[PDB]
Amino acid sequence: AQAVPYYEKAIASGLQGKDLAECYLGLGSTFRTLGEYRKAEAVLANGVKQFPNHQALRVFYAMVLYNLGRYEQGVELLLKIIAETSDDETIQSYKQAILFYADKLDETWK
Amino acid sequence: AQAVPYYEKAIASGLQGKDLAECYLGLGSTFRTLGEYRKAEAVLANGVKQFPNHQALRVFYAMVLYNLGRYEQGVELLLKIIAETSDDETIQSYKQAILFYADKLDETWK
Repeated sequence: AQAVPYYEKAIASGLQGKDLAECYLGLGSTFRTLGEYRKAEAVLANGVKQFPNHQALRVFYAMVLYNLGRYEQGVELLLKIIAETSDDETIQSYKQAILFYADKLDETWK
Repeated sequence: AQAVPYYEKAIASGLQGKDLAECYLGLGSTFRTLGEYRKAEAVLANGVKQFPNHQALRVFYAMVLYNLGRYEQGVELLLKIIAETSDDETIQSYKQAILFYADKLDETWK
């Protein structure tokens, strides 16, 4: 994508709720798919910071975290997203378990 | 958990839909939390094989995949679960993107 300038300019301009959120996500993804994982991380962190309730941005941040090799943090985040937003009866039955294990994946009982 | 025998015996006995699914998940988690990731993987693979529509089991398989260091496969699976089951408007707007990037996370454009 030659889309970085598009999204840059778009952001460098009055922009709000959906509108701006989507340009951060857009830019982030473009950077990530360009292989510019650090640049992607900066942009997407900024989006999550500004639109903490925008789940798609968290999903994309997770994808970056993967590419950067921050596996634990990425899996944590995807599990938290699943727990907080899943339709599925079975997942909601285990919601508390999922949320609990999410920041403790490396832990084990004796 | 001293729960392995509980779940073993339970499974080694007539058992169906919810009933059995939950014992596989149960056993798997117990094994995983015990640090017996290979044992956890076997059990949970079996559950996903038998109850392919049971999303919780896929989440737990993902957690194991993480512990085994099969990060790509685990993140793929969590992204597929999010894409297939999320309430959130924003995530459903990007559903196709998420599903697309899920088995291609290491790829980049030139």
